[PDB]
Amino acid sequence: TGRTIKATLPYVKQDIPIVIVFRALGVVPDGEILQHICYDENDWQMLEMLKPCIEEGFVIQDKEVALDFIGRRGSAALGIRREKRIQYAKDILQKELLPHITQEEGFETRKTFFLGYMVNRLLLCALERKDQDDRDHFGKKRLDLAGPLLANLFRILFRKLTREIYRYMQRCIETDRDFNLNLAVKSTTITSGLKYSLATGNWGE
Amino acid sequence: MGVPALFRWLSRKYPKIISPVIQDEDVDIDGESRPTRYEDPNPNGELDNLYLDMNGIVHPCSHPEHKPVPETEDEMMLDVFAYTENVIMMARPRKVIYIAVDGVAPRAKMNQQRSRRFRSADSNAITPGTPFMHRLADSLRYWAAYKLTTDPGWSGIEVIISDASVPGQGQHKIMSYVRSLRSSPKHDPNTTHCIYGLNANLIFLGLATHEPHFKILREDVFAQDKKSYSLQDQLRMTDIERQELKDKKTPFLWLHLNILREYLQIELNVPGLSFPFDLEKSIDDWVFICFFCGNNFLPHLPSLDVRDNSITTLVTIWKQILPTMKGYLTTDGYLNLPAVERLLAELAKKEDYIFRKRYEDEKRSLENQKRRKKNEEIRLWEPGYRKRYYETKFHTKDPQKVKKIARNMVQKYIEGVSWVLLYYYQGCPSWNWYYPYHYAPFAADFVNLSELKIEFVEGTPFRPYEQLMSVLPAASSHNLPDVFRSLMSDANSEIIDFYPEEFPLDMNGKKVIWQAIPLLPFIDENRLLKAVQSKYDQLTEDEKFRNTNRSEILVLGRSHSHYPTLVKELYEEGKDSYEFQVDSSGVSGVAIKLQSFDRSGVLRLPVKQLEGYRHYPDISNRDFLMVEFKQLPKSHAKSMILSGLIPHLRRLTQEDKDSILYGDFKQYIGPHGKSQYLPRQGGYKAFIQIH
Amino acid sequence: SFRFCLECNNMLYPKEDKENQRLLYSCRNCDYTELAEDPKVYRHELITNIGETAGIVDDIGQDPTLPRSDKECPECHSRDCVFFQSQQRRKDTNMTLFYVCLNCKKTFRDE
Amino acid sequence: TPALTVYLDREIALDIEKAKVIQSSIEYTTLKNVTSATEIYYDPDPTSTVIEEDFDTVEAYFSQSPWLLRLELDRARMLDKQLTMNQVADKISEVFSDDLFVMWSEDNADKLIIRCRVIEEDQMLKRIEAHMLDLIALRGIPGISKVYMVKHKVSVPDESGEYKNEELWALETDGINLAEVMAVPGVDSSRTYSNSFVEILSVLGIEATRSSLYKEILNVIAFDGSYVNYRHMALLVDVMTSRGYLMAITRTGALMRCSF
Amino acid sequence: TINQYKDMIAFEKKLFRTWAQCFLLGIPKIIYGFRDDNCILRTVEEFS
Amino acid sequence: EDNNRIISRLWRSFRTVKEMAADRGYFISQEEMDQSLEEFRSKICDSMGNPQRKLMSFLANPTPEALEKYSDLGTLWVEFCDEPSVGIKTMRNFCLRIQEKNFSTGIFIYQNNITPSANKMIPTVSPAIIETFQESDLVVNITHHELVPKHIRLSDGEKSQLLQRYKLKESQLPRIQREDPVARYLGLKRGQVVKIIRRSETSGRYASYRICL
Amino acid sequence: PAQHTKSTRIFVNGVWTGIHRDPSMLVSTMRDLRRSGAISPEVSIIRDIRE
Ligand SMILES: [Zn+2]
Ligand SMILES: [Zn+2]
Repeated sequence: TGRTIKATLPYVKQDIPIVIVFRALGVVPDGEILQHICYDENDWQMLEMLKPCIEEGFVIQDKEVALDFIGRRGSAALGIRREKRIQYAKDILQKELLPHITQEEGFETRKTFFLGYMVNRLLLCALERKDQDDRDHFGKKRLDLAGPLLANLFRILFRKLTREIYRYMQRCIETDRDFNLNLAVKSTTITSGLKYSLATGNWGE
Repeated sequence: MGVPALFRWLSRKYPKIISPVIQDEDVDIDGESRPTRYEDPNPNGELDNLYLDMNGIVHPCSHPEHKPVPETEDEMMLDVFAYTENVIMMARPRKVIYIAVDGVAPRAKMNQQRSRRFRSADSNAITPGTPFMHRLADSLRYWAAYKLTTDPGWSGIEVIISDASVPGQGQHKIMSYVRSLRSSPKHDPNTTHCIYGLNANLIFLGLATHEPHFKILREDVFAQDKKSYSLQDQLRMTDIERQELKDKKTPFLWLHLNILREYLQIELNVPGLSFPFDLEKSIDDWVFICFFCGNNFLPHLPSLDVRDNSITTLVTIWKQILPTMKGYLTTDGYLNLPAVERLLAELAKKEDYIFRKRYEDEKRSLENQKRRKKNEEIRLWEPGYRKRYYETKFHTKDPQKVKKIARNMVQKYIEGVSWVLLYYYQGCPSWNWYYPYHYAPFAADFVNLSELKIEFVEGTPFRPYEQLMSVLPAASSHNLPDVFRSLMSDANSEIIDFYPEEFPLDMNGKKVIWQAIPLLPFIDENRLLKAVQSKYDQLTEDEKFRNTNRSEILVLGRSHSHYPTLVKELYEEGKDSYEFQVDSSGVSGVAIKLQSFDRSGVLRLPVKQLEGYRHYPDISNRDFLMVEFKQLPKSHAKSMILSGLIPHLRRLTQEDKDSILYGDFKQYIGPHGKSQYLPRQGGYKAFIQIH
Repeated sequence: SFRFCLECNNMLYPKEDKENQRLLYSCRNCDYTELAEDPKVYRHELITNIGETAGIVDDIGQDPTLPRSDKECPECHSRDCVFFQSQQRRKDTNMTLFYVCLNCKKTFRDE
Repeated sequence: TPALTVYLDREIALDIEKAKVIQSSIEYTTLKNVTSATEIYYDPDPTSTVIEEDFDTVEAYFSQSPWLLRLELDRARMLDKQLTMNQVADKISEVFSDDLFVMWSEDNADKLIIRCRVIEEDQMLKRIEAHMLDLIALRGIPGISKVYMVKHKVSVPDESGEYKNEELWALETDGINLAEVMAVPGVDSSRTYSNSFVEILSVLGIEATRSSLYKEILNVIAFDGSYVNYRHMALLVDVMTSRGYLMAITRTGALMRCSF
Repeated sequence: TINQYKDMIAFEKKLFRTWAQCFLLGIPKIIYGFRDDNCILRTVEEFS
Repeated sequence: EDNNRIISRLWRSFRTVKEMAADRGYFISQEEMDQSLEEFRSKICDSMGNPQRKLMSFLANPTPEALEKYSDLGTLWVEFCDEPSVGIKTMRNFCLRIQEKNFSTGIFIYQNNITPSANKMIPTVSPAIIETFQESDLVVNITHHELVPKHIRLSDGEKSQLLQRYKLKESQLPRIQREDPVARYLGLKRGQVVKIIRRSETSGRYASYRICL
Repeated sequence: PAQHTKSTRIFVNGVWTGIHRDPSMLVSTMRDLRRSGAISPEVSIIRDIRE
């Protein structure tokens, strides 16, 4: 029956309709949503393509109820209730939801525009106006060399060293003695991790 | 009086509580169509406790669609026996079969059933104190003994009989027994229960018990395609169509109250509360609201209507007003006066809007029937309706008298609602209190609730013959004793005014005489008791025995584990009384050795056996045992879940939860999982399960 | 097609008023309702052809990958134009070409 | 690739006109295969209409819910099925009796128009339109998407007892419905063959299933020109059909019990 | 509360001590209440 | 029109039923076998052309040769239900008739479907055997198909001789299901064995045997 | 979007950053800057004119 469009986001248990997340980002009216998706009012076919999505996404009206709706399915525990479930949903929308476009407030318009662009591209592909993307296209592929791999491994090892030195400082403050910071850190962590990963080829701890 | 619309309301609001009850056909194993042995596993989930309401079984006028018509009481007894084996076969309990019979209930329930019997009036032979119940008790006793002695699977079954002599309302005895079990610290909190009843009110009764592992068996009302054609032409069909009342296995339904508990947890969690939201207390308040909307005790409120979704109206009202409260409306059997005062005040503000809406709804309905096919004139839509109503009902023109009567209405109504709440949560608090008026007041009258005082008088259960003559009308004097007949129908009696042949009928703006107002004078206890005690001395010994209340009976099998211990104590050490507490069967109470019971005697069927009805052979008393039973002493029982309560598996999956907020399957019955808590957030189990 | 709400900026849906026996457009995000001037409610045709030229741009002339023909342009009579097949990727799309002139900046067919 | 091979009668196989008639009569055709345009209009007046093009038509017909469902067909595809629009309207009426009032234009109309009314109703009208488009079947055996004519060369003895080649006509149909095809008059029900041996067993029997499966395996083996002795394939098909039903070629002791 | 691998390690180090304490006196069951950095009760778990 | 097609299909079903009865060892007159479509229409269809399903009901008796070969071949009755959707009074009358005049096997033919009540009621006509057939399934005689070799039901003595010759148990023979269309056509029973003569490209003729499940 | 029916969207490293009116001079200048060495030679500049 209805040809609905849904979004799969991290840290949720099931898909969410596009109108729901659009309301969650902070655009309530349908006209603004259509203006974000569509770019030509004469394209009535694409306009009615998403009409089922418009009509099914009606029980959600404003931003707060959308945030409650998305936080309801956001896995985690139960009993959080609205007063902080809305905060958790806002955090899920801010970080881990398109982190590359932005990670700070005041740039949600960019996120809405990119989401509209993605939905428009999907609709153009579905309306047979553009060929589906070829996943064999070598121009849309990358080769990780020693640089990025060593960078990721060093990031992991350095956060491990940071946690270890934080624990050592917390333990040493209780004794209240002047630490030299030279015997505090264990240089064997980074060296051992890098040596093991390079020797065995199993990338990771 | 009870409404299946409440069942309709639950179906149209919470449809996931319904299951169609797998009919226990004979099991075909390796080509053998074995009749379902009672020891065979139940394909409908095992049940621990099964409480029977005999008012739903032995009561022919409740099911007059077919033609039982037993000319002899033998046919009645045998048919009731067969129905009992059918229901216990399809339910298959394992621990306790509480056979509960109606007795003498408190005074307000006496008024309710007095109205019921007056409008109802052998169909009328089902009433405690009559010889019909006298034979019924003995017949049930013999049937229980026969089943315990004969069925190999009934070794661990103990049958507790509360005959018509024992006072108490039918389901009230189950409630008292449940509270008595709760009062024992050794009670098992996971003991699943089930009550075979027809009244929808039992739903809330389950919520009264605060035992989530509770279910109700009912007849499938939605699926009767009733026919009354010739008795021989049903031979045409064998599978699709049969005689739906005599030759077809009647379908049933199961109402699981744990799913309803999960629901009421969902939609009653209102946002922005000054105090933490408790699902227990909120459920108690919801049951309170359901009782306020209408019950067999209190009269009909002139603003709340069940089929007009007044339950939903009050749920919404609670939703708006709870954020402004500092506490719940009621707590563990007692009322919080300010909270209920504020809620009634909010409904008073909404009263004018509700009355106007009812006026337009009535006019639109009348317009609809126009195209589809004591002088009234109150004009509730017009202003001044309260004054005209009070002038019509009371014929008193004094505004001060009306105001004082309204204040007394408020105080008596608060006392009665508290009485009903304590009656359903803490056992009977008063056997003598009754509501002293025929009508319910307006919510606008509920002001200054903290000033009013609450009091009760416990008293004693009424005499069976006194109660019979207080409940039997002049048209059914056959069951009433001939000695008191002169006190009931003779015009020279000092209490003849209590039983007028013709009484005023108050329609109260209703639509069907089923829910009309039977305006009748209230019974004066003093002169009535004096008159009945004047002629009480002329009764015979059998009549006096039938006018004497007694204690509970427990019947136990010879092969049962608790039988040798009871023998070794009572019949060897000579101890007159013994204390149970918890046992292997879950029963608890005081055991008295029965002297009337003969150890070497033989128990014979009190029913003339009829051929083709599985002739009952006589069985000696050597093969079972019977004791006098009492419960633990009455105590103040809290309304909260017990420790170690294991929840079931959640039936809802993110669909009903969203829909309610925004406008076989037998695995959801038992205690799924072993932990009484559930993992969440950052626990060890939660973190292991999530990743 | 369809209209938007004048103050709600919301989606309008058709409905009937029987006191007047008429068709109107209404928004239940609001209470506004306006006179519908067309009894048409829905269109669906199984045979579709639109999407032939698709997104042609005035900058298509400087595309180096497109082949350049020598066809005589109709109105400006130029002898320099590019050509390309239909942009619709439907399975039964015709192979007839569209010719865009580099002088007058317009497209024409091969008829 | 479900497929049916249909052999025509002796006199039909030598003629192309009767064979084309049979092919037209067997090809499945539903409402969607002929309908072109579907519309929903607001038509409050029962006697008259809002649409100008249907004015005289209602005057030709008459002489409720106001929502009207309008159906327009394609003339070429309409005539290509050798049907009449009148019997199409009759079928549309009889599938839903008189609860859905239906009227049809004249056969000579420039536009083939069918108007339906029922006696909020947008959603039910849409679902009824979908049901009409997806269920209303006009002509043909269900499950037959396409039929192809094929010329077959068969060796037949002459009056002198000499074998000679002869060219006849037959049909190859996408989709499998063996019983209905065999029941069609003008079709040689004693020689109809299918490449789906499961429904061959469900229709013909176990022995015919063995024969058909041997034919299929022989075709697969001999497509490239390789030769395999008949006895091996006969043994394989006998193993596969020995139990009275098809058996797919696909996947106790205490010492082994303790060894596990 | 638990949010990382070191959290399981510390929790099972505490679990060993509490299990030893219950095993000494023969306590058949153990119950934990989980608190965050704000001393707010988060979860309650039971073990044998 | 459609009425002519319906009458033709009904006549084809009647011819297939007669062929099955003849193949089951019963005696059918040559005139009954050679009843043309026009004669069937004249003797069955009325002025408006509707058929009379009660008229095609008939009684058949085994031939003396078949009775000698198969001693268990009793009387056979064939009835066609008038109603498209069968009313259960039809086979109620069927059952009481079979009981009252003691027919061995009765074959009931329905048009669209039979309610499961009658389906599980018809086995209670012991010792008589009742078999059901859909009228649609009887349009085409599948026994005349090229891919279907001839099946001949073996007598008890022939079956015993076969088992002795091959030194077999009853379970070691190739099996055929009771719901197999050929088995339904022949009216097989459990334990009975059919001989199949089959064209073979290595020996010309081949003989096989299949025992009903 | 109503007035910008002819504007060309600009993507940097896979994220939409803005729109431009005349892209021919923009791409010419960017290509000239990359060729002159002002921009890193490995920076990919692509102008897909179809959309
Ligand atoms: Zn609006
Ligand atoms: Zn030009």
